[PDB]
Order: sequence, then structure tokens, then C-alpha cells
Amino acid sequence: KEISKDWNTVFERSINTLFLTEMVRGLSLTLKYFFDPKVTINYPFEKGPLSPRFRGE
Amino acid sequence: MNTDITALEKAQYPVVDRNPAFTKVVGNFSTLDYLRFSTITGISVTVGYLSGIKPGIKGPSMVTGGLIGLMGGFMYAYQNSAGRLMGFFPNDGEVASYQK
Amino acid sequence: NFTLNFGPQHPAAHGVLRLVLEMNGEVVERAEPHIGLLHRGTEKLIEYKTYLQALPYFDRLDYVSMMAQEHAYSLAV
Amino acid sequence: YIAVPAEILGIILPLLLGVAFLVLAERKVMAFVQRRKGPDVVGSFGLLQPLADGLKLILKEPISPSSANFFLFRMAPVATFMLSLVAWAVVPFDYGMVLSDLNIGLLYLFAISSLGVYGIIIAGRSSNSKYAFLGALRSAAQMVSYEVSIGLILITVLICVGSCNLSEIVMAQKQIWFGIPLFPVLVMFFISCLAETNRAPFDLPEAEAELVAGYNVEYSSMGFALFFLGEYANMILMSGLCTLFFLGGWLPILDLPIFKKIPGSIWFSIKVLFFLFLYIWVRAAFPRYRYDQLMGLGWKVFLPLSLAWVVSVSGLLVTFQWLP
Amino acid sequence: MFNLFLAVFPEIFIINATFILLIHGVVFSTSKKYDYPPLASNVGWLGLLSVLITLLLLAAGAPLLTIAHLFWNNLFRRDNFTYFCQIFLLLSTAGTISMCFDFFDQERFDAFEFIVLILLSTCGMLFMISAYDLIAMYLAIELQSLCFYVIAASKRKSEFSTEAGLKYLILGAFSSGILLFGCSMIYGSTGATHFDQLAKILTGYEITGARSSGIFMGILFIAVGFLFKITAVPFHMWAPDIYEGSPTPVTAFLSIAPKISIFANILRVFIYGSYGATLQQIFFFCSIASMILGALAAMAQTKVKRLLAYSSIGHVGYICIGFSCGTIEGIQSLLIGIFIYALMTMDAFAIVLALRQTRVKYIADLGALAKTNPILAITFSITMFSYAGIPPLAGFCSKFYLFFAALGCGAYFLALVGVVTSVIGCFYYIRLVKRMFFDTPRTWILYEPMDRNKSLLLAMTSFFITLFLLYPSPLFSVTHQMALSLYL
Amino acid sequence: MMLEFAPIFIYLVISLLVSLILLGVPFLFRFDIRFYLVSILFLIFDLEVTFFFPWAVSLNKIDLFGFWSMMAFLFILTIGFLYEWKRGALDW
Amino acid sequence: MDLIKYFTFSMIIFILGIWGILLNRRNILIMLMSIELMLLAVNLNFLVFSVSLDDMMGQVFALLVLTVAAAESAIGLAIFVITFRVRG
Amino acid sequence: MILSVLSSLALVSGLMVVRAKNPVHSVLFFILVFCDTSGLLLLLGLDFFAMIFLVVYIGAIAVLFLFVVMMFHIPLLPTQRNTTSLRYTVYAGKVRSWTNLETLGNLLYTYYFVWFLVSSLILLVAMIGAIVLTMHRT
Amino acid sequence: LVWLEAMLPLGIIGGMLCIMGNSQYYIHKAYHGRPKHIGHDEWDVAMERRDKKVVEKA
Amino acid sequence: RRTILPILQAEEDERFVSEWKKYLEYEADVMKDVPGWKVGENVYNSGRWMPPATGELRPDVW
Amino acid sequence: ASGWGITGNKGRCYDFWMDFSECMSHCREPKDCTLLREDYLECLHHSKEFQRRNRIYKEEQRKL
Amino acid sequence: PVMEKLRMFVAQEPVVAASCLIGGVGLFLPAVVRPILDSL
Ligand SMILES: CCCCCCCCCCCCCCCCCC(=O)O[C@@H](COC(=O)CCCCCCCCCCCCCCC)COP(=O)(O)OCC[N+](C)(C)C
Ligand SMILES: CCCCCCCCCCCCCCCCCCCC(=O)O[C@H](COC(=O)CCCCCCCCCCCCCC)COP(=O)(O)OCCN
Repeated sequence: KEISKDWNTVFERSINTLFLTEMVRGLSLTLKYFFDPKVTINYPFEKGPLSPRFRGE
Repeated sequence: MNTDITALEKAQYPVVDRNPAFTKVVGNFSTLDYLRFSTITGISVTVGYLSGIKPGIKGPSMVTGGLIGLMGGFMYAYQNSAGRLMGFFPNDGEVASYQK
Repeated sequence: NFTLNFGPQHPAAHGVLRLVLEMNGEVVERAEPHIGLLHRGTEKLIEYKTYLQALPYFDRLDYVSMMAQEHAYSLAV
Repeated sequence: YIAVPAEILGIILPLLLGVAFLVLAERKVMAFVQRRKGPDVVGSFGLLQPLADGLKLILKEPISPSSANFFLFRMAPVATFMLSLVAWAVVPFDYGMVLSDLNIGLLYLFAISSLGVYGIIIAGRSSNSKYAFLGALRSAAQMVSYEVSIGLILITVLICVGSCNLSEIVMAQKQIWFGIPLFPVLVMFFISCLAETNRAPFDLPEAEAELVAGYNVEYSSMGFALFFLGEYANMILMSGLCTLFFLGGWLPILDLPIFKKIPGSIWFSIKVLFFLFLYIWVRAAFPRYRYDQLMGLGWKVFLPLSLAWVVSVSGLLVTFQWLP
Repeated sequence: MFNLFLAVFPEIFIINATFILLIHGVVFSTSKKYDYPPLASNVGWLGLLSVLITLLLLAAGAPLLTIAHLFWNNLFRRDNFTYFCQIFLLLSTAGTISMCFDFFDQERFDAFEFIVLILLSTCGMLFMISAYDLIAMYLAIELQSLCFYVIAASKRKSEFSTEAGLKYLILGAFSSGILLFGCSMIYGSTGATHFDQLAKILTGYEITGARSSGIFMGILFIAVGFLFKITAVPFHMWAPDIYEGSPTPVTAFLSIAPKISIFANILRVFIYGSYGATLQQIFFFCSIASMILGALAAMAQTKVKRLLAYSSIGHVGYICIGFSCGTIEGIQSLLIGIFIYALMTMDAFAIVLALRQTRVKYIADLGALAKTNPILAITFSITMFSYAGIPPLAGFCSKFYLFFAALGCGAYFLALVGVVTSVIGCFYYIRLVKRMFFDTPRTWILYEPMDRNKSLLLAMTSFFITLFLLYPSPLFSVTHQMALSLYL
Repeated sequence: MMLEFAPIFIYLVISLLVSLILLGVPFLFRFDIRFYLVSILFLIFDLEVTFFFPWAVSLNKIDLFGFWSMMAFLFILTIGFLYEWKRGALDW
Repeated sequence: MDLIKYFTFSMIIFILGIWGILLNRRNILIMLMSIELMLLAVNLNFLVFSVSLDDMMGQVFALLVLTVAAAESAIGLAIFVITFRVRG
Repeated sequence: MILSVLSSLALVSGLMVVRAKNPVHSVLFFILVFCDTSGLLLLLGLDFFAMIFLVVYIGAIAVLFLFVVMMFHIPLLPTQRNTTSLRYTVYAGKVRSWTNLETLGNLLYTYYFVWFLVSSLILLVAMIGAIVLTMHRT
Repeated sequence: LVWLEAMLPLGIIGGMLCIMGNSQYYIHKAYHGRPKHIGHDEWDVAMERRDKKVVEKA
Repeated sequence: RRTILPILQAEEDERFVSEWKKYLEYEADVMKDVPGWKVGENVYNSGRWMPPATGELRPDVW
Repeated sequence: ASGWGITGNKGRCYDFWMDFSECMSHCREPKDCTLLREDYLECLHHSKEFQRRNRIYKEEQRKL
Repeated sequence: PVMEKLRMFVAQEPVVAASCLIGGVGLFLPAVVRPILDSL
């Protein structure tokens, strides 16, 4: 019988599941990366790093 | 709203407070009104208990019957008290209470 | 009951996945995967190559954990 | 009385190009959220990418056997597209920037939104497939279910303003937006508009419709694209409805008589694009939502709660004699 | 403010009790603690108690229920006629719901929605009697109509119940559309939806002096819709099939509870909204046809429910005789006939439900019933004779006074057709008698004993039927007061 | 006061024409009850919206009487929806 | 003369609904559409009469008729799907 | 002339409803009948009912029918030479002129409020009936 | 700084949304000579008709 | 709006009486035969006057 | 008859109906003031005025 | 007492409890607060 029956904690849980606190917290994380610098490279002009041991032609 | 409480067939008996407020007619309940309220509620509770033994719900049926009986008895007592004040009923008590 | 089949080409199902499953209209009752679409034949090919020539087959088995299979082959040897 | 068609074209053509650039914005914003660039090579900043997409779609063979009565399949895109456009004939952009001035214009919007269900239904039925039709039907049921929440929230808004006219609704928000008091109602309306266009975590109905079938039906080259255009036009419309009702339609947001150079026509557009950005953000911030729990959610957390909000707003306004 | 609702307590209470019963049933039919209990008999007993309580509320408010009559004028107008009609309809509903309790547990039909729908249709009927306007009339008709459409197809295993429910649905929808189209033009040609002002714009000028093609044809369509509602010949397209297919308790509630309210409604419409004297003709021919065809068709039926259906049609014709002769005595005979027919129908359906315990289907199964259960055989024979109109019983008095009313207005053809239809009608009733006393079949069907509520109701009705002629004054006086209360 | 619907009609005709010219460019080059149930609930809770629409607009004119009548209507439909909820027919 | 045209159009819709419900005894689906057509024709009768007389009792009752129409359609299709479950 | 063509098209659609070949096209013409009817009401001057006809008839009833069909498979003479100029307009009453919605709601919930509750009871009957019959839940 | 590329399509769609309204406003003003009134009631249309008639007479 | 209508109502009355006398002289002009025509009379037996009816229901919306 | 107008002011035929009803309220025979009933009925439909205009148009037509 | 069952119900059903609370507020304001401010 999983119980969380306490007057104060029922209010605290019933607000988080009603005002989407988890959703807002997971939503504000993407906005942090929206303004962050990107990690891509324009391939034809800039090449990705390699190693002296690379296996090619 | 425009409300006019005028019966088609006028009261044959003396009228007191032709438009009685809810609180006063609730406070006008005589011993007969309380007795009929009590007997209606008791009959309803007994029927609720007796009927709800085959399904097994013995207490919830009691509560449902009690609610129904309380509502019905209160409506009946209120109707009798109002008709007494409105003058439709014999109302020999509060006609004397009005004088004093 | 109808028996529709999978095989989506986008990498949702990791590709090369064929799934013939019977449902009860909305609820699936039995799913029978049809493996073999990627049976290259490594087990038969290993027998034809030296213990060193057969090492890179183990990179091509579980191609997200390449050094995990090489570990097992090296430990066996 | 010959001036109307010019206005009609001036409303239609920018809508189509805005839909194209909204697709571009979707791609670009999802790229930026995931630390990418998105379409950058074509044009200057990807601005010519939708044009290349359109010219590529036109320059392809059309797969149009239609394997059916040849009529119902070509009328569903027409119906959904004409509905998603005629819903735009009542929007009060700034003050006279409105095509039609319906004295109701809100029950009209509700009716137009409700009528936009037959298009997908007859698309699924005409498309002779044993799962595409079923998926279209589930999507229709989802839109139908969230229509009642949309309507209750519209009633909540209409109680405060007191008149159905859309222009008067914005006119009534001189004091405050209606978004400050009705913020839970604003969230509910956003979620309902998000779930009623299959453009959300509330998306799975159509998502599985292609996963298990691959759209092995009569897929016209760009005749199918009218569904996509109508869906994105509905996106824009239901993005603008939120800033008509809960935000100030064209009124300045927080402004002293200093930033009066700019007109009210762009105060509306900035809020519309903010809500579109929120749409894209919500899509690329949350996982998809199953249809089993989609229906249960839409029926058991929105109808009773929106009804309670209607009751509370009506009771509070009546008690203190604050009615219009 | 609140005291203006003293005239609606007999209805507000029944609505509140209906809601409470629905809530209790839905809450406690899905409880895992009690393992999904079969609370149909519980809900039925609570509903019977609620009906008794609202009957007590209605009976003791005779000086009341006429207060604030100006405020309620646009909605309804209740008076002495309405008071007695409601107080009798509610008693009939109580008896019907009481005699069907064993049906819930004998064949394991624990659906409490049946009882709540009975209660809510009864509330609709209570609205209908008080209804004093076309809009309220139509809405109160539609309440019971939809309740019965739902209830008829409740038993979803038998092809009879579903098909009969669908036929009832289609016929009732067509009748409602016809009636509503009739009311639409009467509104169009005069305005004045209210009955009080409809009886005043039509009394001014007779239809003979000048012809109004709108009011006449609207009245005709209203009459046609109402005759569809009571299933009066020739508007009897599927009524025997409805009564045969529908479950026995449903048919018990039908043909008593609906017909009383619809006949009160027709009285209110006929007395006020009809001054062209054109409804005499439509009632005349249709009642004659009902009489003749019921008498000639019930003799050819071999099942029981079909026979009761055609007997109901015949008695509807007998009662409709009272509409053709518009006088105080005509309405008195009509109401007395309705009362007696209601009692006899309750008794007959109690008989049918009693033998339903062993699935009685035809008329030959009740063979040699005087041996297994002689007293039930005597009761059934007495009820059948009361249907026949034999003098030393109730049912003869109703036919007697209906004939008196018919002869009072000079409709001498109505009396003759009534006599001949009675002569043929008694024949197949006695035919039912022979197979149940005299001839003994080789194979005997054994019926398990009855329960106390049905037996008590049956005994009360049987003693009422036999001993009615000893002391019939109260019914006659009630009916004379009711007939005069339509005007004063 | 109602001439503002002819613009809607002309807009609809022009939108249909635009749809036709859009579709013509390349040319110039089994049973579930739950669906019925959700449809019924939508119908029932759409009639209540059609009833709400006159109530909200004219709510100022009517004080403490129209509000309570609409509250009684809402209570009746709430009892209906509560019976709907417990019986099932509302989840999948 | 437009009241005459309105009334004749509504009456023809009414008789056409009667025509539809009378002919096909077995479709059970066209019957419901014909019933809806009858209700529609009567609603137009009431609304047109209300407009002509400048009286409001026509539009109130016309609006109330929609509840009956919707309830009848819902119950009709419920009974229809119950009936269809037996056969096929 | 707008009334004539609209009425004729509505009549044709209604005729084709009852003589249709398949239920799908019958429902499709059934929708067009209400579309034309709503247009006719809009011409009549009642905008509110004209849009309720979309919301209810072809918004919920038509959708319901389509869902079920998918599965389970003396006049004044036209002479008007001297009547378009004999229109007397009473300007009093044009000031503070209510719409079709305010007027209806003024007396729907206040004076004739019993019939409103009767319609609510009708809706409840429909809601209960649709459940009791069709809950298989197997 | 760097996120302006994502805001360019938003700016394009917003600008075309504002010219959406401005186009019909400028077209209606060009021929009618006035912007459109928010509330057209029977009284307002009555004065519009009477104003048109009196202007025509004058 | 309630302090503006008496002049608008006055000019409407002027226009209507002009049109009404024109129509009355037109009606008296056509009907010189068939004796028994009382030209223009109140069809209302009570004597109360109402505007001349037109066979156009709801004309003030288009 | 009811007195609730469409525009929200009053039924145009409500005053005539009330005059007729008030006359009938103290007139035990309907024939004495059937004139008011006729006035109310033809106020609803404008039958007599339309008949008169039809006669005028007939006088126009007979000149052919 | 009823408090334990009520609190357990609120814990399990947040949306229903919140809807009931807001509806109770919206029904309590015009039935209790309105008469007492009417009499000033
Ligand atoms: C207030 C407005 C109306 C609110 C209700 C409207 C909606 C209608 C709902 C009606 C149905 C409600 C029924 C549930 C109510 C709570 C049920 C209950 O109290 O019973 C409890 C407990 O109840 C009791 O024990 C005592 C309650 C009955 C005693 C009081 C009778 C009622 C007297 C009058 C009614 C109250 C006054 C009127 C209202 C103020 C359970 O007991 P059992 O489980 O049966 O006992 C154990 C069973 N077993 C042995 C098998 C394990
Ligand atoms: C600044 C301008 C911004 C404009 C845009 C508005 C903000 C939009 C932000 C959206 C971000 C999140 C979007 C996610 C979309 C999908 C999320 C849906 C999840 C969901 O529905 O959860 C439900 C609760 O939601 C809800 O309940 C939501 C409704 C909120 C209810 C009101 C909450 C406080 C009420 C207090 C009232 C105070 C006034 C009283 C007088 C229940 O979730 P569950 O499934 O776990 O539940 C168990 C029951 N089966």
C-alpha cells in the first residue's frame, strides 16, 4: 500500500502534477541550448578532425 | 425578477405573513411536523436497510435511504408549515401566537 | 482477426526488422518476428580464415559495441 | 462592390507563403534546439529552401490512380483547405484590418473548426486501406473530443467580454489581457489547440498510421500536400486565436506612451510568432503521447476542469456585479 | 422567492430522488469491495419508496399547488383535474414498479437503469398533465417517448426486444414529427402558443362562417399525432408487435402510465384548442374502426401478449367514444373507463408476470390451470370477465356509462357499434376461459408459486373489480368533479 | 447589419477556385463501439455549448435567476457525466 | 411573396421526408435521415413564423427542438448498432 | 434570386438523400441539405440559428451518422413599382437594438426556464440510453 | 548573436501576417474612403443609408 | 443617439407623408369606375395606424 | 401574442392582441367585438391590405 | 473521520479535486457572499 497521505505533502504533490512543474523544468532546458553555440561544421570548407593513424585511400 | 405569490383559490383560514421567509417557517415546525419528519426518515432508513441485504450493501443502502427520507420529510414538514402560515391549513396555533 | 506486418524503413525499428503480428483489432495477441534478413553467413566464413583474419567479423556482429565482441574473441583465443 | 476579390487574394497568398516559411521556421528552430544549423546552404539563411522544395514537388510524376470513385479523394483536400481558409475571414488584425465583421464571429469560428473533421474522415475512407482509414478516424475522434474543451474555454472568454464580436473582445482588453487572470485557462486553451491539430505530443494517431503501413495507398504527388498546407494554416489560425482572446489582440503589451511609433498590426504578429515558436518548442521538448491515454486525458482532465473554470468565472463576476 | 416553488415539490423531489438513485447505483455497482453487487432490487425498492413519498407530497398539497399561478402561467397550469390525474398516474406507476420486483431476480436482470428510467419517465408524465402550452406539451411527450425507446430495447439478447424497440422508435419519431408539424402551423396562423390564449382566439369565430385552411389542418395533424401516440386504429401500424416484443414489465408500464397522461393531454387540447367541432369526425371514425378491428382481431390471436395488445386497442376505442360526444357525461364516462381499464390492465399484467416465472408463451400453456392453482385460475377468469363487460363486475360499469354518454349526444350509431363489438369481444374472452377451466390437455405445465407483492396487488385489484358495483359513488363523484374542473 | 456574410461567400468561392488551380498545376505539366460512444458524448456536450452561448452574452440582463437555472442545467449534465465516468465508456 | 416560398419549401421537405421513411421498410438508415429532415422542416416552419409575426415563442421552441432531434438520433443509432450486432 | 437557387439545390439534395445508392453518399447529401438550410436561415436574418445548424446538425449529428455508416457496412403580387419607396422606418427602437442572441438569452433562462430543464433531462436520457444499450466492454 | 538565423523565418511570417491586414485595410480605404467600423448595428446601417442618400441628393 | 432622432424622425415623417399623398393621388386617379371605393382608408377597424405593410419579411437586415 | 419581439422591443401585433383580449375579458358573447379579433388576425398577415393592392394591380391590368 | 478518506481521494485524483474546489468556490461566492454584500 504505497501511501503519501499527509496534509502538507498532498498539497505539494497535487500542485506539481497540476501546474506541469516537471514539464516546465524539462522545457526550460531546451531553451538553454537554443542560445548556445552550435557544434556543427560546414563540411566543404571545414573538415572534421582526424588522426595520423587514419585508414583511407 | 418579478414574483407574485397569489393563489387562485384563496385561503379559507386567517393568513399570517402571506410571503413567509424560509428561516421562519423552518422555525415554525411544531411537534407534529417533527414527528412526521422522524417517521418518514425512519421508514426510509428501514426500507434502505431491509432492501440492501441481498446485494450485500447494507450500510450504503441505509445512507441512501436516509438521504431520501430526510429530503422527503423536510419537504413535507416545510410544505405543512408554509400552508399553515399562508393560511391554507388549519393553523390554529400560530394564529394565536400572532396575537401575542 | 487480421495479421498485418511491419518493416518500416526509417530507423525507428532499427531497420531490417520484419514483424508479422496478429492483433485482436486494437490489442496484439501474438507477434512472430521474421529474422534472417541480415544473415550474412559469418559462421560459415570464419571456418575458412585464419584466427587473425576472422577478428574483424566480430566488429561487424554488434556494431555499437565493437570492442566488446573483440574482447570475447581475444579472451577465447 | 468589386473590391472584395482583391482583399481575398491579399489574405490568401500571404497565408500560403507564410505556411511555407513556417515549415522553414519549424525545421530551423528544431535544428537550433538540437545544436544544429538546419537549412543554410540554399539561399542566404535557408530562405530559398521552401521555394526549392515547391519546385521539386511540382517537377515529379504524380501517382494518381486513386483506385476509387475518382471524386471523394480529390474533394477532401479541397474541403479541408477551403475550411482552413474561410476560418481566416473574421480575424480582426488591427482595427479595420478585418475582412468580415460578423456580429457573432466566435460561434462562427467554433462551427468552422467543428466542420473541419469530415476532410480527414473522407480522406481515410476514400484511401482504400484497412489501417489508414482507421488512423484517420482516430484522429477525427481526437479532434472531436478536444472541440468541447475548446468551446468551454471560448465560453469562459465570452463571459468576461459579454459580446461575441471578435473586434470587441480585443477592445475589452484595454485594462488587462484576460491572460493574467485566466492563465490556467490560457494553458488549457493552448493545450487544446495543440491537441486538436495533431501537432503536439498529442500526435500518435497518425504517427502509427504510417509506421505500420508506410502510406502504401494512392499517394498523389502534391495533391496530398493540401492536407499539410491546411494543417499548417490551422496551426497559424489557432496560434492567432490565443493572442486574440487571452493576449491583447493588437494592444501594446507593457507600454508607456513612448513606443507609439510602431503600429498595432505588428503587435499582433509578434504574439502570433511567439505562440508559433512555443508550438515548435513544445514539439521538440516532449515525447509523444499514446492514444489510449490521449482520450482519457482529453475527457477526464479538461472537460471537468474547463467546466469548473466556467462556473467559477461566472459565479465570481455575478457576486460582485462585475458583468459587462 | 423560495415559496413560489411550493407548487413543484411533487416533481422536484422525484427528480432529486432519481438523481440520488442513479448516483448510488452507479457508485455501488462497480465497487470491488462488494464484488459488483446486483443492486436492481435495492434501487427498485428505493424508487418505490420515493414514488410513495412524492405521492404523499402531492396528496397533502391540495390547498397548495395553486399558489403563484400567475408566475407559473406561461409554463404550466395545474388545477383539480391535473391534481387527480397526477395522483392516479403516480399510483399506477407505483403499482407497476412494485409488481415487477421478482422479474429482476427470477431471470437475473440486475440493471438498475430500468428503475431510474421508469422514475424519470414518470416525472415527464407529471410534466405532461400540468402542461398548458404547446412547447411544454411536446417536451413532456418527448421525455416519456425517449425513456420508452431506451427501455424497450433494454433486453439485448432477444430479437423481439431489439426489433420491437426499433419499431417503437421509428413510429414514435414519425408521430412526434407529425404532431410538431401540426403545432407549427397553429402557431403560424395565430401566434399564441399558450393554451389559454389559443382557446380565446379560436372561440371568436366558427369554422363554418369562414374557412381557415391553416388552423383546421394544424388541428387535424395534432389529432393524428395524438392518435398515433395512443395507437388508435387505423394508426396501429406496429402496436401489437411493440407489446409482444417488449419485456413484460415494460409492457406493464406501457398502456397504463403513458395512455393516462396522453389522454389527459388530449382532453386539455380538445376542450380548449378545438372549437370548430371538427375533431368529432376524426374521433368518431377512428374510434369505430378501433372497436371493430380490435374485436375482430383479438379473436384470431393464439399468444397472450398479442391478445392483451388488441384488448388494449379495443378499450382505447371504447374510451375514445367519449371524445365524440362532447358533454360533461361524455368526459365522465371517458375518465371512468380509463380508470377501470387501468386497474384491469394492472391485474391482467400481474397475471401474466405470475406465469412468466416458467416462460408462458401461448394461450394453450395455461391449460388445466384450475387444478394446479385453482385460486389464480379464478382470479384470471374474473379479470377476463371484467374485460368482457359482464354485469356483476367492474368494467361493465365503464362500458355502461360510455354507452349512456354516447346515447346522450344522439350518436345512435356509436351505441349500436359498441354493443356489437362488445358481443364479439366477449366471445374470444370466453374462448380463453374454456381452455383454462374445461378442457384438460395431455401435458400440464407447472408454475412455481408467486411472491407477496404481486399477490397482494392482485388480491386488492380482484376485490376492487368484483365489489365495485356495491359502492361506486366515490369514483363517480371524483370523475364529475374532474370533468367540471376543466372550466371552473 | 448582416451584409458582412457576402464577403464570406465570395471568399469561399475564391478559396475553392484557388484550391482548383492548386490541384490543376501537375495536370497542366472492424467496428468499435467506443467511437460511437465518443461521438455521443461530443454531441451531448456540444448541445450544452450551444445552450451556453446565449447564456454568457445575456448574463448581465439576468441576475441570480438565469445563473442558477444554468447551474441546475450544469448539475444535471454533471450527474450524467458522473454516471458516464464510473460506468466506464470514458477510457480506452 | 417570400413567406409562401418559405412555407412551400418546408412543406416539400416535410413530405419528402415522409416519402423517404415510407418507401424502404428495411434500410433503417434512410428512415433516420428522413426523420431528421422532418424535424428540420418543422424547425424552419417555426423560425419563419417567428420572423413573420415578430414573436419570440417560435425561436425558443425551435431551439428546444434541436435537443429532441439530437437525442432521437443518438438513441436511434444506439439501437441500430445493437440490431446490427445480431446479423453479420 | 438567391433564395430560389438555394432552395432548389436544397430540394435536389433532399430528394437524392432518400433515393441514394449507398449510405455514404446519402449522408454526404444529408450534410448538404443542412448546409443549404443554414444558408437559407442566414438569408432570413437569424445568424445564431444559422450557425447552430452547423454546430449541431452537420457538426455532431452528421459526424455521428457518418461514423455509424463507416463501420457496420394572400401573396402580394410581384408588382413593386410604388412599394420600395413606401417603407416607413421607425428610428426609435434602432437605438439599443439587440441581436438574435441577447434577445433569446434574455428569456430562455429566466421566464421559460422549466422547458430548458426539460431539455436538459432529455439530454440526460439520451446520454444514459446510449450507454446502457451499447456497453459490451468485453 | 547566433540565434538570429532561427528568428529570420519567424520575422518573415510575421511581416507577411501584418501585410495581410494592411493590404485589405489599404484596399478598403482606397475605394470606400473610410476604414471599416467595428460595430455595424441596424442604427449604424440606417445612418449609412441615409447619409448615402443625402450625399447623392446634395 | 436619443437626442438626435427627433429631427431624423421628423424628416422621415416628411418623406413618408410626401410619398403617401403621392400614392393616394395615384390610387384616386386609377379608380374612377366601380363605385364603392373609398380611396385610402384604415383597414384597421380600431382606427390605430400602422406603417403600410410590405410582402418582404425581415427587410431591415439586407 | 406573447409580446416578446424579435428586435427586443415589442411584438408589433401585441397591442392589438391585448386590446382584443381585454374586450373579451368582459364580453360573454364573442360576436360583440369580433372586429378586434379580425384586426389582430389581419395584423398578423396583412391579408386585407394585400387584397386591396391586388385589386389595384387588377385595375392596372384590365387596361390592356 | 472523513478527513483521511478525503485526503486520500485528493492525493489520487488531483484534477477532480481541483475542479471540485474551483467549482465549489464559484458556487459559494454567489450563494453566500452575494447576499451579505447585498445588505452592505
Ligand atoms: C448532502 C447532499 C447530498 C449528498 C449525496 C448526494 C449523492 C447521493 C449519494 C448517495 C449514496 C451515498 C452512499 C455512501 C455514503 C457513505 C456510506 C457509509 O457511510 O457507509 C459506511 C459506514 O456507514 C456506517 O457505518 C453508518 C452509516 C449509516 C448510519 C446513519 C444512517 C443515516 C441516518 C440519516 C442520514 C444522515 C442524516 C441526513 C443527512 C444529513 C460503510 O459501512 P459498511 O462498509 O457497510 O460496514 C461494513 C460492511 N461489512 C460488514 C460488510 C464490512
Ligand atoms: C506566458 C504566456 C504563455 C502562453 C502559453 C501558456 C503556457 C503553455 C505552457 C505549456 C507547456 C506544457 C505543454 C505540455 C502539453 C502536454 C501537457 C499535458 C499534460 C497534462 O495534461 O497533465 C494533466 C494536468 O494538466 C493540467 O491540469 C493543465 C491545466 C492547468 C490547471 C490549473 C492549474 C492551477 C489551478 C489553480 C487555479 C487557481 C485559481 C482558483 C480561483 C494531468 O496530468 P496527469 O496525467 O499526471 O493526471 C493524472 C490523471 N489521470
